[PDB]
Amino acid sequence: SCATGPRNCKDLLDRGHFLSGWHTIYLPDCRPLTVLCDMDTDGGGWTVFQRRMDGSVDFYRDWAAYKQGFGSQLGEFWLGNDNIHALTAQGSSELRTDLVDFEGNHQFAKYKSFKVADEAEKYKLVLGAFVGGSAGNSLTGHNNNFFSTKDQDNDVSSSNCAEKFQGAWWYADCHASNLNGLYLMGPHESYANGINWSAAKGYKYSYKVSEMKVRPA
Ligand SMILES: CC(=O)N[C@@H]1[C@@H](O)[C@@H](O)[C@@H](CO)O[C@@H]1O
Ligand SMILES: [Ca+2]
Repeated sequence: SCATGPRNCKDLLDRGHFLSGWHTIYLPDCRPLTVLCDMDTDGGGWTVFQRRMDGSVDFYRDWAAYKQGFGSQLGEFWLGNDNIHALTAQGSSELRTDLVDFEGNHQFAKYKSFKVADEAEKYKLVLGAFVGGSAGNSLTGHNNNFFSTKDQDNDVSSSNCAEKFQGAWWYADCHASNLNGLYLMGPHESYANGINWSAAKGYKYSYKVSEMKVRPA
């Protein structure tokens, strides 16, 4: 039940669940949700809300799709903006971004706090201090920006960044990171429309694996 159940993946780690996988947790309003726990990376206990690996799932989707979530437990997914708000409402959550290139190199970025607001505030990004990591810092530039999709433009550009750049993100004018962009498979000639993290591999290289995840601070 909600009374005795886990709130997040750290609670599950503490209860002796040591392998990564899908588990039921209870949101602050006691609604049950099935989530992916990363128990292996950097001490474990992370709740994963985005995962790319192979380009099998189309990420160029509308407001509705990003609001509710889409994809597969067996592969690539976005957990859903309503879900991500709920998960980050209580206490304080640290953010980790894990990346792998096609040459086999693993890179990461960590932030000391992370929250997204409710739909009334367009799922606005509230981001704390950059801690470090081999991937460098390409998200601070997005702090305090609304979320935008192709059919709903909340960015700070006279243009439509989500359409430019073929993704969905807390776009500014327009981005330093674009992890929901096209699965372009390494180097690409088109500018800034792939799975890009500009502080590491720049605007013309699309990563093999991307993963975004949270843990109580
Ligand atoms: C993709 C994106 O937004 N790229 C911009 C680019 O268009 C230009 O404005 C530059 C100037 O500092 O800053 C970024 O690299
Ligand atoms: Ca705009």
